Amino acid sequence: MEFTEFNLNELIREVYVLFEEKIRKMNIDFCFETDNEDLRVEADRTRIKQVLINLVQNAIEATGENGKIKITSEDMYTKVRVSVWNSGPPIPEELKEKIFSPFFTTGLGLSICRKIIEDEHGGKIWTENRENGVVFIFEIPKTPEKR
Repeated sequence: MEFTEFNLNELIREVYVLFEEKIRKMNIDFCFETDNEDLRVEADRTRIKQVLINLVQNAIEATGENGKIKITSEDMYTKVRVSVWNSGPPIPEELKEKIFSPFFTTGLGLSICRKIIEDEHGGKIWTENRENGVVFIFEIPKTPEKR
């Protein structure tokens, strides 16, 4: 893979633009909040982009018509964290790991997401039920040397 330095917020907005027309078609309320507009990271931009595409696509499918999506980026000390939240039904406890299987079907591309975030970047990806919805969170170290 190919590690470069990029602004994480610029990537997030780039992915939003890919889905902007769809989000509008479904009358979804979208918001993106960041605590650091000039948040940069050294990562594989293509692979992080793939993760974000999957998570936003999943959020749209999950939240459906008249739904709600919020992305939050957070500058932590040695790592960056991105939260992708949608309003919708909670992930049943019994499925919290199972959804990350390459054989999960109802899939959500989560097995590849976890490979990218955890194996390729030394980070973590997980889900929690919050605020009448579901969040998928990933974090990656700011540099491969902070891994």
